[PDB]
Amino acid sequence: TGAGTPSQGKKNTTTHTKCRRCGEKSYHTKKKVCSSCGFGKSAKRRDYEWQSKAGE
Amino acid sequence: SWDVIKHPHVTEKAMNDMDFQNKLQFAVDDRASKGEVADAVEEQYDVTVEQVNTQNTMDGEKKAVVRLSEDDDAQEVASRI
Amino acid sequence: ARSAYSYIRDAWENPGDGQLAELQWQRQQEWRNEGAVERIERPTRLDKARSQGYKAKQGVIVARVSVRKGSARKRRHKAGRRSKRQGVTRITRRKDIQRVAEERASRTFPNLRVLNSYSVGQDGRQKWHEVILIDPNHPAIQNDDDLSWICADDQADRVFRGLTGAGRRNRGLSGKGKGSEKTRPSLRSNGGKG
Amino acid sequence: TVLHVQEIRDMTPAEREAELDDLKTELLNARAVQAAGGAPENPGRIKELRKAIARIKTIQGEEGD
Amino acid sequence: PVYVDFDVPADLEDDALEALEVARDTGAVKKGTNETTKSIERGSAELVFVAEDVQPEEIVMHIPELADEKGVPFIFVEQQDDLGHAAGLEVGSAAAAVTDAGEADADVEDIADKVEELR
Amino acid sequence: GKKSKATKKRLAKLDNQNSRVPAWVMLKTDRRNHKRRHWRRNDTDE
RNA sequence: AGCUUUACUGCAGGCUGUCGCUGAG
RNA sequence: CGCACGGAGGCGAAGAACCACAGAUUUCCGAAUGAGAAUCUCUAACAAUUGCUUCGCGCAAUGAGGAACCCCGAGAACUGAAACAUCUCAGUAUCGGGAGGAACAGAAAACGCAACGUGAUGUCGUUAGUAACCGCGAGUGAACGCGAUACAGCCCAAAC
Ligand SMILES: [Cl-]
Ligand SMILES: [Cl-]
Ligand SMILES: [K+]
Ligand SMILES: [Mg+2]
Ligand SMILES: [Mg+2]
Ligand SMILES: [Mg+2]
Ligand SMILES: [Mg+2]
Ligand SMILES: [Mg+2]
Ligand SMILES: [Mg+2]
Ligand SMILES: [Mg+2]
Ligand SMILES: [Mg+2]
Ligand SMILES: [Mg+2]
Ligand SMILES: [Mg+2]
Ligand code: NA
Ligand code: NA
Ligand code: NA
Ligand code: NA
Ligand code: NA
Ligand code: NA
Ligand code: NA
Ligand code: NA
Ligand code: NA
Ligand code: NA
Ligand code: NA
Ligand code: NA
Repeated sequence: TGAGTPSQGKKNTTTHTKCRRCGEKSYHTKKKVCSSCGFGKSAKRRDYEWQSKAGE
Repeated sequence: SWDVIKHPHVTEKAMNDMDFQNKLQFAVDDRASKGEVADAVEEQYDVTVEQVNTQNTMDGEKKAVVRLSEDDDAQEVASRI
Repeated sequence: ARSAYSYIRDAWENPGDGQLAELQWQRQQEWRNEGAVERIERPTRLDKARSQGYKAKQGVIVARVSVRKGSARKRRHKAGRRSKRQGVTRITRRKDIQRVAEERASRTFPNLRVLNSYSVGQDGRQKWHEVILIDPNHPAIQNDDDLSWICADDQADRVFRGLTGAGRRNRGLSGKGKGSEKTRPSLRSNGGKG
Repeated sequence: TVLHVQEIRDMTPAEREAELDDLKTELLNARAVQAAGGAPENPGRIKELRKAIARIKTIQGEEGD
Repeated sequence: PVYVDFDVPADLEDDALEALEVARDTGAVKKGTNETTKSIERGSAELVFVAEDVQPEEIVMHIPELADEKGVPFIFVEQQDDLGHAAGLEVGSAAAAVTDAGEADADVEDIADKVEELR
Repeated sequence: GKKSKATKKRLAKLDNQNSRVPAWVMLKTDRRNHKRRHWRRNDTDE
């Protein structure tokens, strides 16, 4: 079985979904945590300094 | 403060339920229950509501098919508006 | 003449001899079985408390905080590290246990602000410090000419910014002359070299 | 227009509610006639009906009902 | 407990407190560990009372030894608020002293005598 | 799949955004829906 | 770069003495 | 009668549009706080942690956001040394916690042009690539003082 095209067929599971807090389709409905804003994990908003160049 | 009845849902299939089953169809606020839809309809047009079926439309609005008692006449209630 | 307080203080100059000694050998037994933060109605070391700002009044709280002894509880490196940074065992934290206690306490009382703290002994594996906190919203305090200063907005979370007494000392701000080139006015302003 | 602010303030707390429920109806009936695609509309008024209701609710709050 | 080396019979504690109440209305009394302490040090103390339910014990530990090396007699009282009440305070008191008794010198004198014998 | 009521309101909305630029907006602006989406070709969130 | 070892240097970990907790005869 | 110049219609001398200030309204999710949930739902709610306390959530506090700046903690490696380990990159990147309109600092157990002298603290110019560090290699690197900016000095603990 190729890891390529043939393994694409079983992909019918729903994970990331429209997030209730930020509106991004990053809410993992199985994890109940947003990969974008962090809703479900952190009260504060997910944000990192590495999302931009150091001097900016 | 939201209202229960938005407006009459007039369409061919809406007309049939009216001319043939004494039913009026409305576009009601989607937070409204059959019971709330019943009252409102009664107090608004002054009729006796026997049964109310709802449905959440692909238009983001809730459609309610209201059936009036044999004492009231759909065609007539509708004609006045 | 000597004040009553002086005796309490004189007793703690040597917490291992005399009555105080026997007292401790007992109290710790119960402390050990208490939590991380235990509010207490009266300061164990009255002189010290009063000395640091304590007052038998409303809005003035006291709590004993327990913190472990020893170096930093550190995880060994999981990636490339030159021999200098491969350390684990001998590394120690830059915040003394007393400042750690002051923080753990203040977090237990989100509305209060840390006024000061003092040591109350330690056994073989832990150290206890009593922290004096203050309710910045109680009028009994907003009207106290000797404490209403702690109510100002800029005194919010003062412990987490090292504005406490043990905080400033630990930041190496004690000396006003030699040795404080890299410490005053701020560690971070001096490029973290202090 | 047809309903000015003065006229609304002259009304009694019971007359405002009266005018309110009255208006709402002229509105609901207007929407229905539009729901039927009824051309005998007058778009400038279904618009007015909304503002009138707004003005009245606004005065009710002001007047303490 | 740490600063208590002898138990005073309930009855004795009753007489003593009694004597204290009359000491406030006749002669003079000092209310509070600091004020008490100074009497013992200034000598102006005939009989000093120390509560047994004090926590921290630090606050009072010194009274006994101090008193001894000052001849000032001292007695124990179970309840803290009982000594405070006798002394005439709404609040309780860790310790108080009879600064010059009054129409109690007889009894007080005996209490002191009763305690010494009680070792 | 079983859609919830909110999921529906959204799907609903997405469907309406999928209409053309009314004939009159053309004349009114003296002369393109950049958010047109095909069911098959494109892909909605969720 | 991955891997090896009686390559160089270090870091965990294990064993062991000592100090503190820690006291009576 | 928004961008937006159509069609129909409407509003304005009862002074509209438009602008300034103040106010009304302000769905649901959201720190999100009655409980649960991909923005919906189930049967009165400061959830949770605190202070005060009429010990009753009765009165209050915290939470989260913000362009960076600020403070307290955790803390690399590429690289430089023409290899490399101390050193260097660098207390940088990145991470944890938190304040304000600015922060921090601050009225000497100072300085030590050693004096018959200076006089809280930041900061700017200089002192100076000086002193000091360093496989004494490569590199690293102040301060007192001075000229300026701005100026401000006080409160407890205890004795009684
Ligand atoms: Cl704090
Ligand atoms: Cl000088
Ligand atoms: K290196
Ligand atoms: Mg693969
Ligand atoms: Mg159904
Ligand atoms: Mg600064
Ligand atoms: Mg369609
Ligand atoms: Mg290699
Ligand atoms: Mg909830
Ligand atoms: Mg190199
Ligand atoms: Mg070399
Ligand atoms: Mg350096
Ligand atoms: Mg110097
Ligand atoms: Na509709
Ligand atoms: Na706090
Ligand atoms: Na340093
Ligand atoms: Na699709
Ligand atoms: Na390899
Ligand atoms: Na608004
Ligand atoms: Na609150
Ligand atoms: Na309460
Ligand atoms: Na090189
Ligand atoms: Na190399
Ligand atoms: Na070196
Ligand atoms: Na000079």
